Amino acid sequence: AGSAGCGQPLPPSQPGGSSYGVNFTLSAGTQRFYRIHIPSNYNVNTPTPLIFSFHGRGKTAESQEKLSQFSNEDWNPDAIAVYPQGLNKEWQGDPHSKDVDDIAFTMEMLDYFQEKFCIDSTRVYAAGKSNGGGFTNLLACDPTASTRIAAFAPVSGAYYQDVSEEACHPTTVPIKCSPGRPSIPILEFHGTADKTIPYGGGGRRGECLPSIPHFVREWSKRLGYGLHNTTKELYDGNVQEYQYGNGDNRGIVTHYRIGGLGHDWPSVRPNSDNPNGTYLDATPIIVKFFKQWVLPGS
Ligand SMILES: *[C@@H]1O[C@H](CO)[C@@H](O)[C@H](O)[C@H]1NC(C)=O
Ligand SMILES: *[C@@H]1O[C@H](CO)[C@@H](O)[C@H](O)[C@H]1NC(C)=O
Repeated sequence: AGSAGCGQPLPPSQPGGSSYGVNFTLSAGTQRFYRIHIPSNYNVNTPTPLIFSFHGRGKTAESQEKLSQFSNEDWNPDAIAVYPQGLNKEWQGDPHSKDVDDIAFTMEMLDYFQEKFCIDSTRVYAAGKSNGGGFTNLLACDPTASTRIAAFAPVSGAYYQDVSEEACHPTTVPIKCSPGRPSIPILEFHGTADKTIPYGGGGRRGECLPSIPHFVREWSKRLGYGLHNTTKELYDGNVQEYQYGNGDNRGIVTHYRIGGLGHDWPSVRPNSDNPNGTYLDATPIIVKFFKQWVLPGS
């Protein structure tokens, strides 16, 4: 479904250029910032997909664009890419983020993009690294945002639960989540050697992180009746791909476990996270995943 902005010309200092930085003031008055990349094939009459990519704690929109490579037209030819900036270089959900409504920021950003661009409102996506992956999950866990965003790709996400380290049991801790629709697509990447946001979860900064299998299981549990899974060994079995599904919706929840990888956006080439490279590039996999899943009618 093409948005109201269809037919409108691009903002006049923006068509396939370097990303552009924009100040944007929310209804209630906080001035926020994002960088936006317009695909070189953008047409003002063609409903266009949109990807939000949320940076890690202490990082920036600009650094996240370099890391996540969603402005790379070889990997993402079709979608607008938006890199929002977190206040204090962090996002809602972090133990340090207080009374910052980043969900409202995201929702008002989306409303803006629908107004000014030809957005396909059935193909709006969210991805993020770490704090930004946690925030991606919060979007999926929000009754409203989960009905407006088609699919979600947290990378090494930090799914902080408000439970003390002493009481933290990472394989069973409740994960606070209220999706507004069934069949939410989730793609999660995580390194087994992550020391920052551990694969096995546990106490962190006064709060509690779930184990990543626990996270994955809790999402898949929602697919409910007909639930099945497969495992595949990839890259000579250094990577495991787990897919959950039901009545022929195979992989609606997918997890890549990357053996030996740290707290890193997966890339074959060096990136700002990881100087060595790993077995695979997450971003093409994420783009393909987004393409698999649209927001269903109603
Ligand atoms: C955004 O706002 C700040 C002041 O709040 C200003 O310093 C900055 O240059 C502005 N940037 C753009 C792209 O408008
Ligand atoms: C990169 O490779 C070196 C060995 O050359 C290793 O010591 C280091 O832990 C690696 N770093 C990461 C982030 O994987």
